[PDB]
Amino acid sequence: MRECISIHVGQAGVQIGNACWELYCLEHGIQPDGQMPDSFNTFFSETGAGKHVPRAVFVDLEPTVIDEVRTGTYRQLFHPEQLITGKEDAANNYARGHYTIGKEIIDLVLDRIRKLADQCTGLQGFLVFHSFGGGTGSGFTSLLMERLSVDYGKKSKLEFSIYPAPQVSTAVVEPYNSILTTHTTLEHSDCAFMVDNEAIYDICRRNLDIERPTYTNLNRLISQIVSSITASLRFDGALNVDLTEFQTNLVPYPRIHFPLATYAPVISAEKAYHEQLSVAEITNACFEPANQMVKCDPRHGKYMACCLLYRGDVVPKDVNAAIATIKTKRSIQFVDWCPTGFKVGINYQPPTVVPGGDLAKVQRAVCMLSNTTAIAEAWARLDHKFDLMYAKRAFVHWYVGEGMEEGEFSEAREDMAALEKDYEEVGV
Amino acid sequence: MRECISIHVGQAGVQIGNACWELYCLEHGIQPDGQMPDSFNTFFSETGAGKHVPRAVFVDLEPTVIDEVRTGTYRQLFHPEQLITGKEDAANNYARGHYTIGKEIIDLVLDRIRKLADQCTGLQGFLVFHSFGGGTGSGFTSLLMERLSVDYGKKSKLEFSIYPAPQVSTAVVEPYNSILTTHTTLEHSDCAFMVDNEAIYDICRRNLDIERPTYTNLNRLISQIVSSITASLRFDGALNVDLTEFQTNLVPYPRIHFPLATYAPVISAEKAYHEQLSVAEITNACFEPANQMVKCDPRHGKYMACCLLYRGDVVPKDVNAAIATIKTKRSIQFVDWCPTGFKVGINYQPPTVVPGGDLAKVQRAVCMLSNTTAIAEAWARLDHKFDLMYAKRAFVHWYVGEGMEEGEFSEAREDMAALEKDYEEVGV
Amino acid sequence: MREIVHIQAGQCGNQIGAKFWEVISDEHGIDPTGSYHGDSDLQLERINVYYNEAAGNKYVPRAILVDLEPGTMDSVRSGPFGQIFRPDNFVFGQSGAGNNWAKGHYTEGAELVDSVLDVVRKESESCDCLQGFQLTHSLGGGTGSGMGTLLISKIREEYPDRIMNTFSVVPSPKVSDTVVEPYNATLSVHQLVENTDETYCIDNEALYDICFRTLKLTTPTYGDLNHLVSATMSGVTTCLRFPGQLNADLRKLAVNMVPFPRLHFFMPGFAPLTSRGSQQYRALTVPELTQQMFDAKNMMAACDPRHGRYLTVAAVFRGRMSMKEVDEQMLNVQNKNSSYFVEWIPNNVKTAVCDIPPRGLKMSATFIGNSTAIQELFKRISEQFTAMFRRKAFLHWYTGEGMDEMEFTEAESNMNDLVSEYQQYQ
Amino acid sequence: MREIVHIQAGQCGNQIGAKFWEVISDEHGIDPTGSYHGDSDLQLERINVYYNEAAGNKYVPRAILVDLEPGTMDSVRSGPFGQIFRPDNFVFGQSGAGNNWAKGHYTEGAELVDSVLDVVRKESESCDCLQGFQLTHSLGGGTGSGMGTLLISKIREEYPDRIMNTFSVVPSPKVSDTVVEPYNATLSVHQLVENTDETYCIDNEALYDICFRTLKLTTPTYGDLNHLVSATMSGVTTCLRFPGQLNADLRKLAVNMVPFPRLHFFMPGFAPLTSRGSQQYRALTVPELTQQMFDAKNMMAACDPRHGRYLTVAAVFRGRMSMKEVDEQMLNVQNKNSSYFVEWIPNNVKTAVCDIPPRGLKMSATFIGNSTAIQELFKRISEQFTAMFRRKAFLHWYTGEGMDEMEFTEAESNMNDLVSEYQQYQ
Ligand SMILES: Nc1nc2c(ncn2[C@@H]2O[C@H](COP(=O)(O)CP(=O)(O)OP(=O)(O)O)[C@@H](O)[C@H]2O)c(=O)[nH]1
Ligand SMILES: Nc1nc2c(ncn2[C@@H]2O[C@H](COP(=O)(O)CP(=O)(O)OP(=O)(O)O)[C@@H](O)[C@H]2O)c(=O)[nH]1
Ligand SMILES: Nc1nc2c(ncn2[C@@H]2O[C@H](COP(=O)(O)OP(=O)(O)OP(=O)(O)O)[C@@H](O)[C@H]2O)c(=O)[nH]1
Ligand SMILES: Nc1nc2c(ncn2[C@@H]2O[C@H](COP(=O)(O)OP(=O)(O)OP(=O)(O)O)[C@@H](O)[C@H]2O)c(=O)[nH]1
Ligand SMILES: [Mg+2]
Ligand SMILES: [Mg+2]
Ligand SMILES: [Mg+2]
Ligand SMILES: [Mg+2]
Repeated sequence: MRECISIHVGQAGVQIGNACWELYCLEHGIQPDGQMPDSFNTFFSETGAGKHVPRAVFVDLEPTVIDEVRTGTYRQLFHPEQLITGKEDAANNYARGHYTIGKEIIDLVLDRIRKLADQCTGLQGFLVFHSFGGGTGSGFTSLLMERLSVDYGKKSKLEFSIYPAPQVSTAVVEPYNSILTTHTTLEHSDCAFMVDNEAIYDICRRNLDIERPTYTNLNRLISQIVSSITASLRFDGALNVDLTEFQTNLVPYPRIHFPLATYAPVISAEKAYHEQLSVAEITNACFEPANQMVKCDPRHGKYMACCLLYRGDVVPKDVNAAIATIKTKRSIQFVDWCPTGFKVGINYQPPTVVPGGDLAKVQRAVCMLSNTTAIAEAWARLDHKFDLMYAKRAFVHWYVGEGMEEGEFSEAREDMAALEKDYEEVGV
Repeated sequence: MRECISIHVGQAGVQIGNACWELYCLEHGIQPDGQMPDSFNTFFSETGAGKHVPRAVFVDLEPTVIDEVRTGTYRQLFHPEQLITGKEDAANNYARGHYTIGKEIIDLVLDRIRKLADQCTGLQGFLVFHSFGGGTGSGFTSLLMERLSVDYGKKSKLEFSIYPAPQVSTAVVEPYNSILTTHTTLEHSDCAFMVDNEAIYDICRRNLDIERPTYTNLNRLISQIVSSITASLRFDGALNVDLTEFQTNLVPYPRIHFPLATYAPVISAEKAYHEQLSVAEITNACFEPANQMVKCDPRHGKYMACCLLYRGDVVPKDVNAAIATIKTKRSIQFVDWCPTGFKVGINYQPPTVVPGGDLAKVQRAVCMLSNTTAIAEAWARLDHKFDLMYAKRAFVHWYVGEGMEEGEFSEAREDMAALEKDYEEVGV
Repeated sequence: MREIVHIQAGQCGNQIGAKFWEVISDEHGIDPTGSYHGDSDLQLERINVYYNEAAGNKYVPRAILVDLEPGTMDSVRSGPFGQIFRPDNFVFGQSGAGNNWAKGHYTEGAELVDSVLDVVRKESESCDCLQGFQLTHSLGGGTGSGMGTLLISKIREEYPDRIMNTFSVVPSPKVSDTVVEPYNATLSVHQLVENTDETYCIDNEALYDICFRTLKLTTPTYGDLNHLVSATMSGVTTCLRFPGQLNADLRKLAVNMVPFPRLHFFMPGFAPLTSRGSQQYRALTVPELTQQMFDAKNMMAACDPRHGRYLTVAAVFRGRMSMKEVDEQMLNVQNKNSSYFVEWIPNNVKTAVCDIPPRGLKMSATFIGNSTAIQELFKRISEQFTAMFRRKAFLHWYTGEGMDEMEFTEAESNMNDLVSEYQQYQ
Repeated sequence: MREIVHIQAGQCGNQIGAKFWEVISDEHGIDPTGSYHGDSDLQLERINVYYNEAAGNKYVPRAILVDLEPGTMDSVRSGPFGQIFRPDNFVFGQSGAGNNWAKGHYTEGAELVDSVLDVVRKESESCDCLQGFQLTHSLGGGTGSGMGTLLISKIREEYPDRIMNTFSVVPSPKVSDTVVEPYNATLSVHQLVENTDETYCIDNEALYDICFRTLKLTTPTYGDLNHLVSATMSGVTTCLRFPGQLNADLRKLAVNMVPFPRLHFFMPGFAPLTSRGSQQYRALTVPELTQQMFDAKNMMAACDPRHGRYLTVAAVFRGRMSMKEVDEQMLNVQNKNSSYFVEWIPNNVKTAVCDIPPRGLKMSATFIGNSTAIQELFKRISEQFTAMFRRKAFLHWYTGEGMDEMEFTEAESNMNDLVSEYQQYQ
């Protein structure tokens, strides 16, 4: 019945997806060969005897990242036809992703997706993993999203996106790609969860006591959030949340579909012994700016809706108490047009932890998804960055070379301006 | 009772036939010496103790291909008098096949056939294996077909023919031979199953993961189709199909007797483990253009009748479901004058696999035989090819040398034009 | 079944024939005594195509050796493999032809020819179903050209329905060995036009180029050159001698490669060809073979294929090969080099594959091309003839042998016509 | 997938190429015979980027070696690793260019070039998806400069959509090796401006400084200098050859580092670089590498980065490293040295990381900077050209090779324009 199809696009998407699939396997007791020595069906198809296969498609315009998957630990988990590889990359160029390189591979991926979807009898929708900055993650994803919207439309679309940081950006052209993908994103995807690597790094250093976090550390954390989102479908709790339900609760207007997530508790092995990590505590920690996945100040914004997804040894009464306490905190403000700003999910299964992971095993955890006007600040800085570069037409020629027109850039900018303005208007 | 006589003509015919007979032997547990350590009687005569002999005649104008059979693994399976060999070939010349060389050997082969037929008490008809391009496969077969039609007539005639490709043609004069044989083919044979090597190659590379398929790989696949066709006679299933029945269902008008076949699933050993190859799945795969045995676009044509022959662990209800699903697919269109376009056969015996073959062992398989207007496209390209060459009278002198007249060529062309027009008219 | 009769005429022809025989005996496991010492039953299965079986488990070439001079015969008999030939199949004169086509065709050769005819009739009678004849010779001298032509005419008269193949070593432009070469070539080419079904145009200059540039060979001898020719010869008839996946004999090749009666002059080619040093730095694969074969600098005729178009090309592959791979490679070459192939004959390529590779190699290829560039060879010759004939230079000798000027006029006209026809179909 | 074609032109270029090949073979576990004797499967996974696979488990560089003189070729063939190269990929003339750009570009080089073109076409055909070309040479002589430029022009004409990379050893100010160097450089630079997508400006003087000051090396030989260059070369394409955490190939680098078409002249750098003595008294950590790389005295171009601004800089890290640490270090450098980075391109730094470190080292780094200080190199050259050209000194030789004065005028103008453009964007 209830099944979710995962699409992993570009390097970032692939690597997050690897982590996710490692976690899922451990959660459901599926070995790396697909064997298990029922709810897992939401993520896996079952074929013959002693096999389960992820309902996932992995896509990259290069072979390198996917080739690791083929060689590696989980080579037997995925069948070869679900791992799609081109020959040349998008080379950090949106145009190459959306047009020049993407138009060669999109049909193939669509066909495979259709095949996958035909095997599922109760399609909930799609989880799309990518980045806004890369040529593939932007250009290819926008194309793919359009096609999916056309073919399916009413089936839900969710994207988990690595947003570019204010300070710590790894690539030069990021603002252009980000702006371009946003335009199509707004048109198509139904809710989009932004995340920032810088914030994750801060969290890992401050809360987990890790001097030097690598990408593997971020990815693991990110996967946890996804698990919290999908645990309501993969397990049977006391009080549950479906994806459609989530959408209904968390998105007040069609355009305003960017809720930023956060997780609690993120703690070390030792630092867990001393702390009495109660429901109240974790809830309180959720609404603190320092534990956010996107860099911004909520104190300077207003909340429009928050969804709290609890998991493990949690009882409703104490959650209610926590919520009440949060209500009475003047520094956490909700917009006046939504007096009741909470959707609450409680699931029985404690968060499972990956062997060799940075996170300690806890009885309780929470994933908060909140829509807040403060996210507009990120867009403002990104827009500013875009505007500087465009003032000199820096790098623009490359995009033009691959068939992009200058007018598109301007259009995209306009679209983002309009979006920011919309956000402004709802907070009044 | 129920018996089928196989005639294998020219190189192609011989080599396909070898594969077929290898497969049959394995299917019925007959060793390469004719011994077995009942239904097999449909393909084999039984003589004395510890012997079974194929109801087959092998014909070639050269000794080379047949001589391999004589020397080789199955030398004891066939008696020498059923392997007929001339001294000089038709040398890719229709005239030599039909007249100059063919007129010397045709009587002999007919006599042998008559002897063979006299030993069978419930003759179903003939399976004729050849190519359209070779001098023997064309010229000889046309002659043979005429004679068979005269002698027997009402007994069914089936031909399995290697049609020439659009792009990948091995010989230069193919269009001439093809055009010439078509004329007699239309007159005589009752249903003719075209196949294209290029399509087979594509399938082997894409679906079987074989970099470099040789003819032995094609032949094996081809044999499978034949097995599916004749399994309804060689085994006792739940719901069955005879050759006359097939003819009745699949051929709506006397001239329109060219149904193109296809098989499902064609998969690797490894790629079978992950896929849950259900009845629905295989059925769906049947109606996809990429798995076709002839290069053409069915999406641009209309179906007039399809026959689905299932084999192995299959139950009627799910077949019906599959058919229903297929009905509701707008991209698969059937002509309005045939609302009910399905003949369905279900046989209990799973497809057997040849040791050292490219195909994996499966619980279920299907052979679809469909009559579709899109086949007319092949004829159009072939006609075009013919017309270019004939514009310059290129190679024509050779044919004339062996007693062919120029007027024959024109007549043949006219006949094909008429056929194409007929096909056009039935699709309106 | 399907017996071939071999004829060698004049010195060069004889020499090439010797080489041919040597290679083929090795291939079929036949030693210098005529005894089979091979391993594979496939080596003996079709032994009768080229060998007659003599008493006491021996094999003898179905070969006739012809020369107007006896020295050549002696040289052959004293060679390695000399003793394999039937003594009664050596037909020699005493005089020689003195580079005079007329002596070879009308006079000395005429006197000689009846013996040869008698021999070859017997050889035909012996064989159960003779598919045809292969004549190895040159066009530039007197014997191979004049006598050879005469012999061919006689043969065709008695066997008009049999296949007539010649391997003709043609006069190159730069390396002119003789002074009357133009005359001899012109006269012989004319006769070949009417009486051969397929003519393999082999050129010494091209061979030298192959040896120098491609094999990097320090000192080529005629033997080395001859070896190449022998290989090519072996290639064409591999389908008659061995099993295969797709089989094409002499007739099948002709029918696919000759669209118009007169256009039967092939530029043959062979591949692979490497040095000792460049053996290690190469891929033994079909794509590489294909690449080699279609290159202009790998043609054994001194004509630029890029100066014309291919009317038809036949490729004959030997070794264990995937048919699909072979087909891909041939389609690719025609698509990429569209401009070198006549556009009104779709699929200009014929393919044949024999499972048995030549000795020492796992894969090998033989090329036969009918290219409109062959006109260059004829044109040059015509020009040279004109240059001589305009001043009646050296005519007297020919006339002293009974020849008339009018024949020369005719031949020249004929050749011109042929040239024109090639050009127009380009 | 993603095959690169290597070209070496003139003596210096060839020498550098040899070094490059030596390092890369070692890296991929390839011995002097072409056989793989490595341990890791990662060494062979992407072997096809630089090597063709030959028969019998051997590997051969996709390298073309070009020179107007044969001696260099011999020297290469006799070197350690000389035997790995394909013999047919050596394309040499007999005359030489005599430090004359015109001889290399118009005359001797012209005659040579077709062979080279033919070779490289074949090399392209062989590769399934060629990403582009890498040419190693110098601007100061005749062959590498004139012939090299000519070759590049030809290549770009046939592969206009492929990536064109040059590693160009440029004439230094003080260490002037020749008299006509200004002319040759000027002429070649002009051509490079229009036909290369990225040009790595390597300077001998800077190399010497590195060797003397940083390595403390008693006696540098050209080999030692070449080694540095080789390392740098290896660094750029590490992402094509190995897995990583963040991967960037030749195209990705260009797109991030070239904001305007003409501004594609990089100052490359490498780190770490220590003596034998100073090896013990150091921290093997990312902060130290970063510190080293950004220093002015670690640049392989004789230009002061403190005399200009960085437009863009790409850093390529090799070894097991924390991404966060890498990011911190790059942000710190841009914040602290704000004045050395153009303020209208936020985040002037691009980062790439490959998990596989070079041999002997646990961590390594390669730097590519697009600095406005490169104008100094052009300006000096321009000045020198003017000084020569004003008195028409040495012009006659060039004109004797068919060159006209107007070309010189054009080139000089072009270079001036380029200089101006750099200055203005500073
Ligand atoms: N490719 C080869 N060409 C040869 C060989 N021997 C000779 N020739 C060439 O053939 C020409 C000489 O031909 P011949 O000796 O055969 C003339 P022939 O004896 O047939 O008649 P006469 O005029 O009576 O000598 C000339 O072009 C030689 O350069 C050979 O072994 N290989
Ligand atoms: N960094 C290096 N620079 C070199 C090396 N060899 C030469 N050079 C420098 O390059 C210049 C000499 O260049 P070349 O011998 O390559 C001139 P080329 O043979 O290309 O043309 P000709 O004028 O025909 O000799 C000069 O500045 C040398 O000091 C080397 O191994 N490494
Ligand atoms: N969280 C996280 N972010 C990553 C990871 N790898 C790359 N990124 C981020 O993704 C962005 C770069 O995009 P990539 O995914 O590498 O690029 P791509 O999708 O492969 O696109 P092209 O390589 O340009 O074809 C930057 O913002 C990186 O910081 C990862 O493993 N985890
Ligand atoms: N599918 C398949 N096709 C073949 C095979 N062998 C040959 N062909 C095809 O058959 C055609 C050539 O005809 P042949 O059968 O070789 O010729 P023939 O019947 O022997 O006629 P002649 O040799 O001319 O007397 C071409 O279209 C080949 O691609 C085979 O083993 N399998
Ligand atoms: Mg990428
Ligand atoms: Mg045949
Ligand atoms: Mg002689
Ligand atoms: Mg030099």
